[PDB]
Amino acid sequence: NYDFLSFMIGAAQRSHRINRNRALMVGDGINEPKGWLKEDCFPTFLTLPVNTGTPENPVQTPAFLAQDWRRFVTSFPAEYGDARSVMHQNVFGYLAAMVDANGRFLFGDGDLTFSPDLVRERIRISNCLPDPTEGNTKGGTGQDAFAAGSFIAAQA
Amino acid sequence: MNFNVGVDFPSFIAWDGTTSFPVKIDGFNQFGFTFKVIEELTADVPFNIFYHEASEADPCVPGPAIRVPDVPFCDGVATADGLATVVIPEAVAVDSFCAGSVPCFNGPWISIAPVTVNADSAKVQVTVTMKGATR
Amino acid sequence: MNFNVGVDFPSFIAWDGTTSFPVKIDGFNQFGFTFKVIEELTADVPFNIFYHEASEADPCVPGPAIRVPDVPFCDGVATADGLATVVIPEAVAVDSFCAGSVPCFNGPWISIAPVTVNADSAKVQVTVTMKGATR
Amino acid sequence: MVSLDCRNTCAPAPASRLVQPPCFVCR
Amino acid sequence: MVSLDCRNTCAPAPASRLVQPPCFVCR
Repeated sequence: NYDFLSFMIGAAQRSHRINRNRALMVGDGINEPKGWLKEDCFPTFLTLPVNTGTPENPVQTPAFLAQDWRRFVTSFPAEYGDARSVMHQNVFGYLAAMVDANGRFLFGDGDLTFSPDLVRERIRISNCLPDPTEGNTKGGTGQDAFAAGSFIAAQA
Repeated sequence: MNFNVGVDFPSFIAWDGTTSFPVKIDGFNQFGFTFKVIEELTADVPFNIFYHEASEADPCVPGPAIRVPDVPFCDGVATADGLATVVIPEAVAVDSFCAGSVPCFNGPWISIAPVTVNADSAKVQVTVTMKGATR
Repeated sequence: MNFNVGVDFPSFIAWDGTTSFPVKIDGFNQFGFTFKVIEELTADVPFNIFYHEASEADPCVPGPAIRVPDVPFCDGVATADGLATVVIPEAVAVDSFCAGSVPCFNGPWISIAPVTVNADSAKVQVTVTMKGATR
Repeated sequence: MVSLDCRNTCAPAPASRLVQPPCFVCR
Repeated sequence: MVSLDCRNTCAPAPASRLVQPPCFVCR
């Protein structure tokens, strides 16, 4: 009493879309379309480290800070049309929960409903991209630091 | 009148007679092989076709050699061991050339070498021709 | 898919770094060179373009080398001595290639050799690619 | 005379030239 | 050969896996 043939057609189409989306982003060119993040042709920036220890002992551990994001976003040329950024939801959550010395936020300072819906027109969030935090297990207070060379976000 | 064919169809040495050179086929979407003789042969010389993955330590250096697998066509038998091979017969004269190719790409680098190194093997030359680019 | 490009656009070696090989172009109506550097250079290496013609003893063997003349273009000036030459610049990286071709045919054979055979000349490879078959 | 056409590299950047972003401005 | 079908559990989570939230970002 159910249309199993139509269900299978829909399932096959859904699988095709899901695989195509992973391709064009990470696929290699041997049997799948080559993705931009795998080709790695876009110029890259490298976040500055931090000496978390003492001046007498330079530790130079990796770190990520809000003004690094600000510099990255403001460094894009204005000639190249209208830019849009792509990133991961965990990264957005990490970015939106930073606080200054007085304990108040510094992104969406006075908003009680800050959410990706507000900035949807400049920032695109998809969970298929690499996640530097690895399920909120790195970068926080008391946790192991980030891993050098990790992907954070791309703009183009 | 004349054209700069080297801009659209670059070619690279693959086997100069004493050494094998990896060739990067990643930047081009099609390729082929060209075999030529420089002196009369005495025994059939079989060649092995390989492909290399990217090296672990440096992405711009090829890794270890891996041997290409076979792909049967519509109707036909697969190789005895399932791998690809090429054989240059005796009848080939010094004034002619032979061409071949592989149906599938696999790794980004490609290579070729004789099964054995001897007097007969050193008399052959191999070159790889690329088609239009994609970058 | 990928094709048997060697059937239509064959390539032959011309300078493997130690020896030059005359290449017959009579059967094809276009051609062009292709330079590749296998290791970093130390100084500019200039190349000379020669051409041969059928020998008297055997109509299928090239004769002595003759230096190709120059044909000025409408927006340039002739060379100092009026003969063609090729210069590979110092800035060429190990991971790049160059391509250039002569404007005229002259004889049915051709070859390319360096001005001086030294340690820098061994760092280059030259290949010739045909295009179009008249037979 | 011959004019040589050459392409940047076989790879877009065999070793990608990543660069540190411009340093901090001031206090 | 038989293919078994099994529900995740009679209750959605008899002991609900209430979990701590991700730790707050550094200062």
